[PDB]
Amino acid sequence: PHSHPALTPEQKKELSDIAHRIVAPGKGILAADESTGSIAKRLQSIGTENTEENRRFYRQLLLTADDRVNPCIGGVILFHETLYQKADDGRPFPQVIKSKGGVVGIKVDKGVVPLAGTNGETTTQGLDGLSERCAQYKKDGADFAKWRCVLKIGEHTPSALAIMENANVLARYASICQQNGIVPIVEPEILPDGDHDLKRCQYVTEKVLAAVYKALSDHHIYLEGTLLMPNMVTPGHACTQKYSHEEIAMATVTALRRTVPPAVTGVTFLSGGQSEEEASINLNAINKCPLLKPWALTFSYGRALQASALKAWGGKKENLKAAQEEYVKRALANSLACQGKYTPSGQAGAAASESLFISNHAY
Amino acid sequence: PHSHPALTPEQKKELSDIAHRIVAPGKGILAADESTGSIAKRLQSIGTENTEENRRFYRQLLLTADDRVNPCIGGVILFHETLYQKADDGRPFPQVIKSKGGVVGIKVDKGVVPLAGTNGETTTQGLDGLSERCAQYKKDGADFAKWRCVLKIGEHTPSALAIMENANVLARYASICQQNGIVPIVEPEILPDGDHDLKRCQYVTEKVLAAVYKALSDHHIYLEGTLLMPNMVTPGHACTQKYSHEEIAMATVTALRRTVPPAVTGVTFLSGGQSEEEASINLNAINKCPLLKPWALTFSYGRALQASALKAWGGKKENLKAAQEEYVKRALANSLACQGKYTPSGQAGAAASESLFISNHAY
Amino acid sequence: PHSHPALTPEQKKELSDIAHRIVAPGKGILAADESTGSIAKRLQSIGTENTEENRRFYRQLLLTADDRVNPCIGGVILFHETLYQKADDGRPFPQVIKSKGGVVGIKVDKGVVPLAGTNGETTTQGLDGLSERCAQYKKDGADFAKWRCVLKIGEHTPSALAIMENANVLARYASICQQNGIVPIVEPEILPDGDHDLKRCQYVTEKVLAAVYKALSDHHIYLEGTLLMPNMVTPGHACTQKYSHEEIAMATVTALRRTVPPAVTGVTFLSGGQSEEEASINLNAINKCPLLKPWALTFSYGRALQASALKAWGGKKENLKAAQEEYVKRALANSLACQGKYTPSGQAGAAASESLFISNHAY
Amino acid sequence: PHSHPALTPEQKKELSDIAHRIVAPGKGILAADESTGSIAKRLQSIGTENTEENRRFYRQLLLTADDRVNPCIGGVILFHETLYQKADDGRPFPQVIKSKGGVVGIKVDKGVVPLAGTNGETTTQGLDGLSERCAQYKKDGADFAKWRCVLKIGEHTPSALAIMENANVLARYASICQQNGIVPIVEPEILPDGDHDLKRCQYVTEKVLAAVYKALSDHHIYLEGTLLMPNMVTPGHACTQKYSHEEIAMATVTALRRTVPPAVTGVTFLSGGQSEEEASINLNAINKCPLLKPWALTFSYGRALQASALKAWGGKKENLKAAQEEYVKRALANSLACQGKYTPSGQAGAAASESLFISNHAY
Repeated sequence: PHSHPALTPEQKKELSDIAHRIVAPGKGILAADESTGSIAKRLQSIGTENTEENRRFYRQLLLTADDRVNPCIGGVILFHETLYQKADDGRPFPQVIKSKGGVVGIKVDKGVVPLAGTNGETTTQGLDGLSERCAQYKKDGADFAKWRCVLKIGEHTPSALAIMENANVLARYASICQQNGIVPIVEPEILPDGDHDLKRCQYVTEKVLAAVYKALSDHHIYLEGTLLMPNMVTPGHACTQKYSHEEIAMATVTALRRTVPPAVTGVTFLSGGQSEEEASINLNAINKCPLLKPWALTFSYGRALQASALKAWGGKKENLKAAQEEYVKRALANSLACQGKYTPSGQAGAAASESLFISNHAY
Repeated sequence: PHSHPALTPEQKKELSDIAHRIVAPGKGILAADESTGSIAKRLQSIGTENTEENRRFYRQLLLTADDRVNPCIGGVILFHETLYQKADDGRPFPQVIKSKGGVVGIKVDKGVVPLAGTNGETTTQGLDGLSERCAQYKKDGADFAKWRCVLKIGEHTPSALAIMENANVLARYASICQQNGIVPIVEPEILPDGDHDLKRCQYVTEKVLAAVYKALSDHHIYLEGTLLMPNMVTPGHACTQKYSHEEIAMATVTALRRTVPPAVTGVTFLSGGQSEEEASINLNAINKCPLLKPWALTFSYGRALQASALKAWGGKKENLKAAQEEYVKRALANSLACQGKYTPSGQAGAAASESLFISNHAY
Repeated sequence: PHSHPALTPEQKKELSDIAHRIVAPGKGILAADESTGSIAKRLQSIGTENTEENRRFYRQLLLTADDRVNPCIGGVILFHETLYQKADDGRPFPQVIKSKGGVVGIKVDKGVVPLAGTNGETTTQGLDGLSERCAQYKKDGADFAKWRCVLKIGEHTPSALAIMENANVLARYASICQQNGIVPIVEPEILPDGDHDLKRCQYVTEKVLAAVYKALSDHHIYLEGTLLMPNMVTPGHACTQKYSHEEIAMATVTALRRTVPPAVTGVTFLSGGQSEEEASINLNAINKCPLLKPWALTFSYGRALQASALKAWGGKKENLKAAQEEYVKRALANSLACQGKYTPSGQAGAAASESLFISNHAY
Repeated sequence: PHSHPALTPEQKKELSDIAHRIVAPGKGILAADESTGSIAKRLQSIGTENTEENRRFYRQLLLTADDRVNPCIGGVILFHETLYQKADDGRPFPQVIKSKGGVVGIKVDKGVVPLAGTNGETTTQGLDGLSERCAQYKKDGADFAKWRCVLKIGEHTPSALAIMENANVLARYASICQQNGIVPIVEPEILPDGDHDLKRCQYVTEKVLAAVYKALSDHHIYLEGTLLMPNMVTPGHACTQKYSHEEIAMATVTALRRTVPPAVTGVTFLSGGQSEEEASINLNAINKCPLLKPWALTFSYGRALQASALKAWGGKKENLKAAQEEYVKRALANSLACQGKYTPSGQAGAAASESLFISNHAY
């Protein structure tokens, strides 16, 4: 085939630099791009009514954590509303994040849509006018974006259709981002829903990723200016087989080594419905795996970095300092974790708390 | 692989019925879906200021044009603006069309966007919210839609990526439409620009169509509930070679016979920068080809059906009866053409166009 | 892309002529190309011992049937061995065949082989050295070839790998055949084994045949100069639900008209384990189905045209006449069948030999 | 997808072993797979009789070299002939190779063949009976095999077909090799022929490889049990611009990082028609490239290890001492190069490269 410089060296320079800053040694990502709706249940959980102000404040709470979080957070995925919201001190959220050493992020997908003829599978939308938006968001403070595609494992899923479609949508999305100076975090989120073993998930993960990487190659994407955001190869949420953090870690590292080429600046795993602690133990075990990992393996957590903070906050602004603490210890815990220097109080922190399924009540 | 009913028999029926109604023996499609910009330039030529009114009036002139066009026009491709405009008699445009026998359609795509890393190649956007749009358009009288894709022929074009991205994006649109009871008109538009000969165009057309259909198959698209709207295989507008009308017909039909499956209800050719007569005679010649054509080959002309009526209405309302008549004529001419019974034979005679390329001045 | 002619007008021409000769109105194909191991099975099934003479004679049994058979046999598929054998009169077998008005055929594949990582799926070999073998064959009076790919239905079959793999080998074999002046018969054989319903067999067929033509397109195969040899869309052999010939017919033609383009000269069906009568009644019904079929829908029968010939022969060289008459009857029956004018001398009447399963059914 | 185990843990482990030890620290591969044809030309260049004994001797010359070479060579690719040839002591070469710590290889493809409808493109055969050959070869000591696929660079080549075709064939042989305990070496040989520049050769390389790893993936190939034998990214042999060895290295490393996943044991580069010294120098700088290389980067040279050694043989059975030193010289030189420990030597001399040209010597 014939080359056609999609990006000039000048453009390629910036993309790679921005990519690195986010995943620099120890650094991670706080995914707080919860849409006004997905955050509604979060706010309701503690009794706080989903109001413009309540939202702004909670976003600020995490964002105003004292300087201890600085060496912990490399980037923060923001939501459109949040991006234009300001902190009490007059300074707008992106500027706040700026001063704290982190790269600002923004979500660009418009949600999921069903695929006719499939077993309830989906694809994601958000391309129409994405270039126009990227151009604006960039000028308004963001440098990296996030687009989420979902895939279900099951009896007949994922199908070749779901795989090939999403891979292609992510490529389109990626192509647009890089044209507007924005590092695209690609998110092939294979949901851990079902009673599938570790291998089954590993198989699917190796497959979905192998498709994604061929898609980006077709659409001429600058790999060193991207970041993968996959789910860890963990057993299906209803599996009756006991697995150790070393196994999920090994299976996750193998799958990535088999599909993600070394030119990918870094893999930012997300919490597969995992608890704050577990997420950290696993991330740590991943970084301790003897297998040569050519890329930065860090985090991009929403709940794992918020759960206790949102809880402590509990609407009571008096709790502000307490809530910010639960967040910072989590940030520190994970920053250590993404280096294999995290000690979960003696090598086994979160142990299996009454495994409802494996036990005997799942027979 | 395993089945998953994208469309129930009830839905399958409605789709094929609306499709055959449009391409009924003799009937054709009127394309009056010019964007406010495309119609603007058109109105400039006759000396008419581009306002919502003059557009509404122009669209009206064609719509309420005698009852003689009734057996000629099976459907009209409308524009968003026009779908909500009323005729002087306080009657909605989609209502005049239905009463006069035609099926109302609409343009849905939101235009073309550049694909990075290609030589000026493109793709088409419009998938965001297509379902919500098709559900409303459905409730408003429309029953079919149009999505145009552009594919330029050149040194290294069309490329694997442009052919694949466009093929796939068309297939997505068809899925959504059909889900909402709309019959999709697949439009893989290969531009007749360049000095490329006839055969080159016949090569790329087979290649484009072959891709397009595999994409429809993959997405579980009900072929019987669709229509193709390709250009006639013709030499580029800079070819210095003289081609007979019998040749255009043969290249076109051979290409379609080789790619389009029999189940495709009908092929509605577009004008392709051709004059009103030339379009009529080429459509006719195509229908007279000795080869077996398992689908209705008809017209879907915009310019080749409005050129004479348009210039015959330089804003002056008095030119009503006169202007509307040129339309009736072209409608009747093409109705004979889409049956192979159009008396105007030969090639030109006392008809011709800029022979500058097919002459010494192009050497 | 650049139009690179794979064949000249001369070569295109020859293949088209040959293909049309085989599928001419009323004419079908006698598949008499069993391997020494396949024919050996059939011999002991009637108490005959496998031998070159017994094979030669038996092949001669069919090949010399009275002249009422001439108008029925458009082509005969031979095995490598028989292509080189002579008749009792001294005339080489290809000569006798050519004297009755048929085109000579030769199987050119070297059997199926396993695809690793699949669920007992296969692919086919025989590609190595094709050009040289085909050339020899073409010279030795063989104008067309056959290549069998065996696909199969199960809860996870046929898988993408199997589908695109078998499809790609077909396009390769075809490419080589036409390059040497031999019209290739694409045999995408979906096994009738299993208890899948008609809906399942039809859904599969559409996906398979879709992949096959996209592939044939990629490899630059001249469709007009190729014949398809698919299985009739019927339910699985273990399927406990009985279907009417109209349904089998409907599903057969529907799937076909949805995937096979009109440019394909013919579709020579194979009777997957059907009795002599069934094969005829179904082929007859398929030819009476109201839907528009732009290609010849004939037969390419093996046991449907040999069950009684073998049975009546019984080894006795004296029973030859009864045996030839049996063959002639089925041929004449199918010559009509492929014209939808067959004499239903069935209604549950055709030699009851064996049914299904494996328990106590050696060979 | 659906996980159907292609290899057992035992097989996977064994393949990983065989592979890891071929590219072990400081080790490389000797290409002694010269078909009777290729080797014949090399012999004529020095004026020799192309006799089985001469071919046997010339190779015994390289195989029974002094132990200094033992640490440099991890494997030797042999032609079918040599695998069954014995050294003077009455011991087959496969054993003489195993004794010195090296692993014996074997060429299994039957050569290239043209692809109808392309611009001089080809594909490779050798799949028929490959499992049988692999099984036997595994019995004769051969632990790894080799399959060559040639890709050409031109105005419109390679084409999608060429890429997809070869990538799919390499993946076929890989699945079979691994199916018989043989570590396959996928050799995607992109020809150095042409005038294309460095950037162009790199673009193409990434594209080809990406397709090759997608194919391998679809085919369930166990990557860890395979090697990669590509050419170094270099400008066409007729290119006017001269590039620094750093540039060869840079484009080579960047290209491979972009398309070869970490899981691939190693890359064994080809001489590509370079001088013995240039091959060493280039390979040296490829290993000294500041970018992270998660895979062994060694050699798999033929003439770059045999050129001077062959010239220092002539045709008399005593120059053995001379010929051997040259082989050992080159093998030691490259052993250092594949670690970044190669002191770039000088020239100022005639050296020993290729055959005769317009340049005379006396007569």
